[PDB]
Amino acid sequence: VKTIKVFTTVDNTNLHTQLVDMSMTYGQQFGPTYLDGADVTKIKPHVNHEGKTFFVLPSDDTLRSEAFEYYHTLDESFLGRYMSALNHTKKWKFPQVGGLTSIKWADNNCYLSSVLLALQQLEVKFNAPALQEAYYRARAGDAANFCALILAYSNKTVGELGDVRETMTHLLQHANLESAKRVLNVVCKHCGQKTTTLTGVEAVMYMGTLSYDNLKTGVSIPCVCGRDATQYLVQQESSFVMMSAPPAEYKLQQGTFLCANEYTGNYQCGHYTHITAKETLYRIDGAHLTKMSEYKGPVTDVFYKETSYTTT
Ligand SMILES: [Zn+2]
Repeated sequence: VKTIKVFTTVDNTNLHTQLVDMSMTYGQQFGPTYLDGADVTKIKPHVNHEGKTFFVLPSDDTLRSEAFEYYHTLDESFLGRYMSALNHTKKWKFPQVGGLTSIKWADNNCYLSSVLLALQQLEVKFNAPALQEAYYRARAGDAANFCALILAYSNKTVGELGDVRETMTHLLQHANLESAKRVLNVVCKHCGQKTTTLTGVEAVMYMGTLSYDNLKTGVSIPCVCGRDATQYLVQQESSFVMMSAPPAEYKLQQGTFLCANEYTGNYQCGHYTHITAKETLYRIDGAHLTKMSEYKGPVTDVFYKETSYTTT
């Protein structure tokens, strides 16, 4: 009975020493097993695997609690879906475009590089160590893990088309937004004044208009009385906000926003590209950069810098 010593893990931090029988496959001893993203379930150990670290599924109490602590998901197929995505994203290219980590086009991933590009420009911290650690590696240029996690957390697979806003919604559920607050003043002609306070993801996102200012000037609201009142922004406490709408012609001017996403083509199969604002306007389209004086185009999401906003 020849054996070699390896480590199993669900989080790449807690390592569990194992003696593996070289007579049997990894799958017979650990269940489904992965090495650096590749499925090694069907193969028997090699000599050179001595001391390597293998991902396995959470199959006992210790692994399940380490997996929850690391991923904060309570979906049991998560790690397998993560690994299956990572088998692809590890073969993607993450070039520096405009000082940011982008993604070379592959597997219909253009919506994902827009997500990735936007997140590097926001001041955001993630509640799940898996996301926080991969986020750090992504901004340094090794974003394969971060992309695969974004897919797994969004219940999307490699090669599916996607929506930036829907993707950001899932990610920000694992962001630390407990201090994020949005105060909306609502008053009907009939029932008087009321203060709605949004927190968390709903404090930083809005669907319906691309303009942060249109939230200050007023949005129409249903009321339990029966009439239509008006609410608007009296207080915002967050490091950013994200304004979204169906694709509409929008002017983007330097100094007035943080970054944005353009969407061209059909709803069934379109093309996202990232617009950011530095010394001039940048368009980041996968690995391709274009600088521009002005911009007017089909925009679906605009991000704005924020800190503390009050009308007291
Ligand atoms: Zn009313």
